[PDB]
Amino acid sequence: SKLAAEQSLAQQPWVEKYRPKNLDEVTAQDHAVTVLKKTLKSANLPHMLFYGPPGTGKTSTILALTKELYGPDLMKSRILELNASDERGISIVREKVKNFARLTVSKPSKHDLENYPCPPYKIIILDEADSMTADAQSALRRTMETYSGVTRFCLICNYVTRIIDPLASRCSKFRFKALDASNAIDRLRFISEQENVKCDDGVLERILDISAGDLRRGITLLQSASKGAQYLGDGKNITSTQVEELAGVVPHDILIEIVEKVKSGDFDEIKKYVNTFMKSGWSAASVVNQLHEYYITNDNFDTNFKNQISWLLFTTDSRLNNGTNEHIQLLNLLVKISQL
Amino acid sequence: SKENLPWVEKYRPETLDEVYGQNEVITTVRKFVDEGKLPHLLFYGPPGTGKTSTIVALAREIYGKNYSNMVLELNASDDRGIDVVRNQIKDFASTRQIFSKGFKLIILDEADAMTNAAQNALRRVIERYTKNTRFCVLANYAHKLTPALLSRCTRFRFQPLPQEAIERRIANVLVHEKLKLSPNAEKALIELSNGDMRRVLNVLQSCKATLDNPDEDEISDDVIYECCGAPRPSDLKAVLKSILEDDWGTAHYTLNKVRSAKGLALIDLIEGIVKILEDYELQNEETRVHLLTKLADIEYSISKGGNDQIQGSAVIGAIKASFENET
Amino acid sequence: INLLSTISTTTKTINHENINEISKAWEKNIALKPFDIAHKMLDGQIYSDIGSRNFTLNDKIALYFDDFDFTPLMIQENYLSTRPSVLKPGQSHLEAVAEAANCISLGDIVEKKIRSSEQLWSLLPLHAVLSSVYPASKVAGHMAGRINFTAWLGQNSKSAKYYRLLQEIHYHTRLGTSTDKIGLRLDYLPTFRKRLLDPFLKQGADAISSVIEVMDDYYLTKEDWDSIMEFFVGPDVTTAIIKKIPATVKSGFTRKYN
Amino acid sequence: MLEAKFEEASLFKRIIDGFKDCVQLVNFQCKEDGIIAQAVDDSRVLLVSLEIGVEAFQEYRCDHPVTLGMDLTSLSKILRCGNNTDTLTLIADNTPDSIILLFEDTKKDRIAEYSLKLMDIDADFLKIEELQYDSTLSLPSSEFSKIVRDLSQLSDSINIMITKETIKFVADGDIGSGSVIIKPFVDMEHPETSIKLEMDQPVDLTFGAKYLLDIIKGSSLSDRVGIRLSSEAPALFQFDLKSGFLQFFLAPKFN
Amino acid sequence: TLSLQLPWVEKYRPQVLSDIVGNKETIDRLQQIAKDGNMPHMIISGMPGIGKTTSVHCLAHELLGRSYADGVLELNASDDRGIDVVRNQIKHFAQKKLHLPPGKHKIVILDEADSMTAGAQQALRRTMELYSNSTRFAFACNQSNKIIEPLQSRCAILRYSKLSDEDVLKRLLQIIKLEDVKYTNDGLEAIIFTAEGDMRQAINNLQSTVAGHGLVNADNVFKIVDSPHPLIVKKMLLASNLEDSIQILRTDLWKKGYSSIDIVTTSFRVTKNLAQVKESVRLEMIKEIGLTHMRILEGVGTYLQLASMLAKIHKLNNK
Amino acid sequence: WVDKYRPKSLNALSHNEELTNFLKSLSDQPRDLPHLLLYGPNGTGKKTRCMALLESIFGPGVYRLKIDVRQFVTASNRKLELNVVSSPYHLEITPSDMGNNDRIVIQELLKEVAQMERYKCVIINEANSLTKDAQAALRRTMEKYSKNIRLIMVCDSMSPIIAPIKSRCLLIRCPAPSDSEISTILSDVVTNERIQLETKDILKRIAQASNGNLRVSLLMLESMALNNELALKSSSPIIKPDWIIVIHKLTRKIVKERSVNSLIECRAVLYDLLAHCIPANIILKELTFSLLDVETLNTTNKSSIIEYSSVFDERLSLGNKAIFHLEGFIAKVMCCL
DNA sequence: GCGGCATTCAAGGAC
DNA sequence: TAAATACAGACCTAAGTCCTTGAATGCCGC
DNA sequence: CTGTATTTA
Ligand SMILES: Nc1ncnc2c1ncn2[C@@H]1O[C@H](COP(=O)(O)OP(=O)(O)OP(O)(O)=S)[C@@H](O)[C@H]1O
Ligand SMILES: Nc1ncnc2c1ncn2[C@@H]1O[C@H](COP(=O)(O)OP(=O)(O)OP(O)(O)=S)[C@@H](O)[C@H]1O
Ligand SMILES: Nc1ncnc2c1ncn2[C@@H]1O[C@H](COP(=O)(O)OP(=O)(O)O)[C@@H](O)[C@H]1O
Ligand SMILES: Nc1ncnc2c1ncn2[C@@H]1O[C@H](COP(=O)(O)OP(=O)(O)O)[C@@H](O)[C@H]1O
Ligand SMILES: [Mg+2]
Ligand SMILES: [Mg+2]
Ligand SMILES: [Mg+2]
Repeated sequence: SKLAAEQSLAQQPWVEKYRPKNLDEVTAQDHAVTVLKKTLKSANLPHMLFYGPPGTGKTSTILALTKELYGPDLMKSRILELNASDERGISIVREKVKNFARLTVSKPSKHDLENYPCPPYKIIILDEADSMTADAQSALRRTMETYSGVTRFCLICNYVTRIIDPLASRCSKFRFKALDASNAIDRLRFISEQENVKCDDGVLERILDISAGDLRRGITLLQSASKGAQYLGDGKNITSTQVEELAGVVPHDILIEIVEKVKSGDFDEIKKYVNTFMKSGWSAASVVNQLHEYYITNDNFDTNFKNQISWLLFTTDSRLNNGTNEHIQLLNLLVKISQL
Repeated sequence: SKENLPWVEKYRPETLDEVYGQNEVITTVRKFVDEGKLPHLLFYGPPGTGKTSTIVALAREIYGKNYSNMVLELNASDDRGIDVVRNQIKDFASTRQIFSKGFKLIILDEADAMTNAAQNALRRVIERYTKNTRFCVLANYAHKLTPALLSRCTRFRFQPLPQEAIERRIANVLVHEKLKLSPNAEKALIELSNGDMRRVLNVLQSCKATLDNPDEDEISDDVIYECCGAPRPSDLKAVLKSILEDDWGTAHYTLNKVRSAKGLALIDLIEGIVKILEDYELQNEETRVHLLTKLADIEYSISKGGNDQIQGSAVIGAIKASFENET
Repeated sequence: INLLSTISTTTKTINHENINEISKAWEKNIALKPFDIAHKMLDGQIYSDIGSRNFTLNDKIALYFDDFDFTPLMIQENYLSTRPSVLKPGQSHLEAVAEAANCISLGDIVEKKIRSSEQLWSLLPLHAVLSSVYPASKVAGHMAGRINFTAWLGQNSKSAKYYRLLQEIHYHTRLGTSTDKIGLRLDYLPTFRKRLLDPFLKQGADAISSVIEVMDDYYLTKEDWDSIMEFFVGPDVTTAIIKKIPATVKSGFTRKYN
Repeated sequence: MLEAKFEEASLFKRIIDGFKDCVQLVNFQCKEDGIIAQAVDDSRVLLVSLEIGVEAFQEYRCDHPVTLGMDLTSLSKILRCGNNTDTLTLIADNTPDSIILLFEDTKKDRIAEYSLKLMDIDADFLKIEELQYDSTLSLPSSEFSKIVRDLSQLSDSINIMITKETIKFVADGDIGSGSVIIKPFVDMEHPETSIKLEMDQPVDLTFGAKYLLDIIKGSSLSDRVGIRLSSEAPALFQFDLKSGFLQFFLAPKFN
Repeated sequence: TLSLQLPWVEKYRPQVLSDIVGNKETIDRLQQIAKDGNMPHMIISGMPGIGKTTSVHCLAHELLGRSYADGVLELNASDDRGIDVVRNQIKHFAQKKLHLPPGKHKIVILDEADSMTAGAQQALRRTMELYSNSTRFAFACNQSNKIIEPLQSRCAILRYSKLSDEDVLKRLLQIIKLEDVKYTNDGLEAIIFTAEGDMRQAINNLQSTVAGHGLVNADNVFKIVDSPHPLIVKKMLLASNLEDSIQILRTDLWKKGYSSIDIVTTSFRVTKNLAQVKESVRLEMIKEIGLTHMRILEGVGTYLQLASMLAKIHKLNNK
Repeated sequence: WVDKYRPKSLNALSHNEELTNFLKSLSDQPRDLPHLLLYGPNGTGKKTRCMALLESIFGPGVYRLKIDVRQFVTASNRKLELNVVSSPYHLEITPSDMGNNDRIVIQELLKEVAQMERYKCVIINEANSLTKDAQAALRRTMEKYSKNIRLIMVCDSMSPIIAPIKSRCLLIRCPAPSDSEISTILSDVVTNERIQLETKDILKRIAQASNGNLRVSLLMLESMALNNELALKSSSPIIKPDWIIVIHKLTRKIVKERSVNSLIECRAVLYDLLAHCIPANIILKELTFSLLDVETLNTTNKSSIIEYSSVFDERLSLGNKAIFHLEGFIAKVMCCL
């Protein structure tokens, strides 16, 4: 039972092993968990709409809230979780969701009332609402306003724009903030100490810097670094360079060579260097991000140069987001900023 | 108990006197239902402007406390089909009332979703059974309604609620709850609303939960901003000022520190900057063209993801390049 | 006959004086065939000032909407085969065709966004102008040759059949390739042809055993062997190479397979 | 804690089959005096009011009033799971949730335990109609069902006319017309065949055919049905049960 | 309140062919057909609220006299568009025996005929062919293209057009005279202007204005009935400077609650029907509005996208 | 000889020693293992590395695999057929063999192996072809069942992969082998296969003709052995795949004559290439890269060509009709020249 | 044991 | 053998729901 | 439009 669950958590990846179980474990999203904790003493949960960058902890936050509200017994009876892996067309929204909302809340047992608030409403979580079609969203719209007495709707999404405006109007919007170094260094340090991860001074902060507001990717990075250090058995500390090597970060010397090739060199040499560079299989997004950081941070280029380099990097990133060939886009970027 | 419902549903108007914002529509509707000439209504308006609430209050005033039985309310969550029209709407219009004597009412809430075939079948039902029942169509969008159905109903364009009415509604809420609001906090609340009372009620309850105290304190602009995550106006002008005259390195550092100190979103700052520069007096239009085009493309790219720092530097560069034409 | 019966009740005499209102109120508004739609859309007179005043843009969108499933296909097929008459001063045919193809790409993007999830069918008017009206306007003029029917359907069907055949081949050979469908098509096949077909050309009928062994090593079949030779193009087309092979070798190979 | 024990398990099934097509969701109000239920059609054209007293139940125990919101399309299947010679037991806890139906055989030993999840119908159902009608008639249920199903084929509207000792059903459609005329007669040799009529003012008004076909589906409960009409008032179709009754308040068409 | 009174659309609905102020030629043709008899198969097409259903109803009434109840089969085609309906009910009515005067026929009215399914539309052809000597068909639709070509082959075609301002004004003045309503010339001009040739809409607006304010004056009409939405958009695109277009978009459209999708659809429709600018400019403007509409339909709909639309149109107009 | 001489374990790998050490570190504790995403250039051998990692995590019986057939029903009641590679310890799924019905085969079947089950590995081959709906469906499925199902997704480019999918799995890059390492593998192959080389440098040249690809290198060597009869001389011609010569002829036609009459011929060539099981993205990449190699053009032309190729690559990724964008790209290239 | 009717579902079409 | 005009080349697939519609399934009534 | 089938010159 409990021992089996603790063993299973101990033999699971750190992403799920240290998934928050209570509202106190949510570190940086204080403005949302404060309201979620205050509404626990009361029973006036509104319809909620969680939105933000991936890996900020919306699913973990809602799971912890539902646990704290219902207990491990009623968690399986008063919760309807529909993911992006399930059919959510018009027929599904009209049949299953509406029938569940129309049903009365399950009667809690004697043990639930003594330890948990046990609100008289149930929660339907709808994860990844971006994929839901707008007409199904209108069905949800009119489902969420008449049966609000016994059911509470919580949409979770990555892009708020994919949901129609009235649906965002009926639900209280909760923005999950990007988890950079400042607000997630405590969580990363706690995770590292819980696994006896002996690292250097600026490793965890560097991990969150490469994460770019994503604690899941940072946790996976720390896990991979820990396994890599444990395999060696040398007993030393994980270094920042070792972190960025397996994180897909281009080394500084390669980036410098790219800068020299763009600065001095014609189209042929630049094309040859791009052809050689794509052999190493670097991710295009990381290369564009590193070029952006180097060009914006370095105070040797003129402001008119800065405007155009920023616009070209933005255009290339937008093109690369929509499933394009990395080599062609990177070559176009290098050539266009070479003529500058 | 009503204390269990959220503020968005707790404070739903029950009578026509609690529906604020709309005055030219409410008095006309009251005169229509008092003198007896109630034609087929079409409430077209943005979300949260109070169409469903006012139609429910009208039906309650017309029929009494037993509204839930003498009025046929069809909505988008229903089947919205053509067969459902043919059976249910035709039977309800043709038959008489089971509880009292009088005309019947059909509220087709969110009828923009209604299929073209359903509206085609309905446009004859409304015209034929017009002596003993009335039709009310509520719509956020009017293009989804066929012109033939559009021309059979008297159109009422619900406008976003102005300052005074929404301020009065927040005053009523602060009367009902042991709560107080700062004047500047209330002004920021109104500014961040865009004529949506649903947003106001939701964020008001959220900040009430945020207060962390038994409510002997006041809700200031800080509480509102840290609860709803909107940028402060001060930070908005600070970011724009650093972009405008300060150095690229200093401007980038200022934007990063403002956006990371309180975890702000790039889209919120972008919208605030667009609103702020809309009052800027510019001699030529080319700079405005470049600003609008680049900012709209950046917003569209943000709406699909990507690199956040690249997007912020793109905003900075777009603003600087657009205003480089103002020499 | 119906028009004569209906109109003679009021006007006992019909003359050349009133014929304009007779014809204007009894016009046959029938959907034109896709060939006539392509002919009308690619007419250079229509996009002139007089033509624009007479045949307005709404009529162009209606002509597209008469058959919206084939109009973009025909327009893309036969827009670069018309002699232009609306070229701007300083613009050649190649530039106009390039702009038309750019608008064709935009129209295809719109069509994909329409015929995919979220059912953005209200964008149909947009697809009216991006796929058909604008590209035709760019290259409007006279018809040089004949209006060929769109060949994209036939090439699509042929590509789908070839993709199905490649799927069968790859799922047969997965036990040895451990390579994806495209990876086996691009690289494995130029070697498979040389392993199977070249020994027949260079050694005669004594290389049947080696080819059979090679094909059984990868679980290849007679139908699979026939389908393999149909994938190569360009300087390596086997449609005549197999016929050059002596019939005795083919008969022996078929007997060995049997 | 609600605990009801029926005499025969098929009596509840016969009650529910009356509501099967004209009603989707019901709110059973359970009190010390019996079970009450009121429902409105999806088109809101007819109203169903059922009352079954404590007499029909072999055993009854209702500690506090209970509200049981339930769907008929599932309860019909659940009752169809019983037998002709079974007995039915309704169980509900202190908090209304997941009503339990127990089928027990009296000839043998068998336990059939079924569950039904309750649903929250926000609209309350407690209204009572008490008004004098212009005409009150009583006729065998089988005969009235026969006339309704016979005249439903001609058209979708059936007109009922009550005149001095004359009862008229008129159905005028596209394939023709039809008229059934009856007189109130007293049958001493069998009392359940006679037709009674007490009229205060002539009545003439029209109903829809399909709703009449849905109401006459309740003829399996009682052998005689009462029909009460009034001007500008709903029509009362009443099947009298042993412990209570079932009444359809059906609304006429506008002229 | 206990009851309502009949709307002026129904109360003053014409019952004779002379009371209709529509197209004079077709109305006179219908009067002559009713006077002489032998009504042929017909389809009446046009825009909403110009007197299509009313014309056919009065024609059938005048043609059949007291036999309208048993000689007229009026069905909303959108209500009954099944092929089974044509196979059974329409067929039975067509074969039904009825002793009629020697110049009158049974009339089948198919209201909203443009919504009939393909199967019923094809099945109706032989039904109207085999019983063409005792059963006549009158279709009422808004788009003739939705009716199959063979169906149009067997019938007269009556294209109704938009009502002229004079006819609408005359009908309105007759209604005021029959209702004793205080009015003003500017108010009636505003009613006609916002009617856009739809007599039903004009009548409804007049009745609503009378019931809400009592006096038909231009101020009241523009207060209760907004000016035509496409005209503000048309003024918005045709602005000479970007500042003016942004001002109209902000004040008249965005601050008044008009949704972004409505604005982009209206701009698309206006530019499609525009005639002031050249063809190439119109196509390029439609390209830009369509791109912005594509952006809006993904849920990106804000004021910034519409501002970009106007800025890019003004760049296009800037040579 | 693509499968005759192929490593079967981590100790049998012969290039990217750091990558092999990273795989060994990840396989030291196989129970505490996150989801994996192997990305890199096509033909590097990342599938071989994932197979070796599986053979390290489980017993040597991983390579003993079988092909089964599964039938699924979509929303249109169609009978979609999927051939699935299964092993007593792992299974492989390639959703790239169908159209927009990938999400279906993503959602149901994985649940079937997620609800039936210390873990069973799932290998998603060619995750680039996964539609965004399929990736969204996989998004929560990867997290809900992490104690029974672990994903190992192989792709050549993470550009079409959405951000949540990237964050939910560890990322491993597989750089293309260096020319010296490729030459070493070629020398081992020709020594074991008894191939006669008068000079070793020939092998090196094959590497410079492979652009880092190992699959292409070995298959080109096999193509070379049959023309020269198992003995390679100093001037053995380089055998290119037929589509490469077709594309090269297309570039020659583009750079030689620029008109709509030649545009029709280019349309015919593109249709012929597309009808024979060849992706449009690869066609565009090879066409642009051969256009860039033309010495007649200057930097002004090449910059415009690469800009158009990127723009039309975006169009093709946002489009469905390949010719509709390839024709536009070639037309703009003709306009530039 | 059929006879009849009602219900449901799958195939094609439309946007 | 030419005028003179009609007029035919050709039909796509995944996808989303709604709608129709034939036909099979299912049940009750007799 | 090109190309072909049909009717009339
Ligand atoms: N605020 C947080 N505090 C602590 N751990 C966190 C936090 N956010 C994320 N994590 C960690 O990251 C893991 C994944 O969190 P999720 O809730 O799945 O992220 P997400 O917001 O759901 O992103 P998605 O699912 O792609 S929209 C959790 O199990 C935690 O280990
Ligand atoms: N004019 C108003 N006066 C008072 N409260 C209002 C007003 N408008 C909106 N509200 C509040 O907002 C809530 C939701 O309003 P609704 O009328 O349901 O929204 P809506 O106007 O119908 O737009 P929808 O539902 O998106 S189509 C109500 O329950 C009120 O609490
Ligand atoms: N030409 C007209 N003359 C008088 N009244 C008209 C005319 N056209 C429309 N109406 C009014 O419009 C109402 C209904 O119009 P109707 O004929 O149903 O519109 P449609 O032509 O779209 O069917 C009628 O009550 C009638 O009074
Ligand atoms: N470590 C290695 N040493 C030698 N050859 C290798 C090694 N890894 C992979 N290969 C070669 O790569 C081929 C498989 O490539 P594959 O993995 O299918 O390409 P991709 O990486 O594009 O999936 C095998 O034939 C094998 O010869
Ligand atoms: Mg999640
Ligand atoms: Mg509403
Ligand atoms: Mg009409």
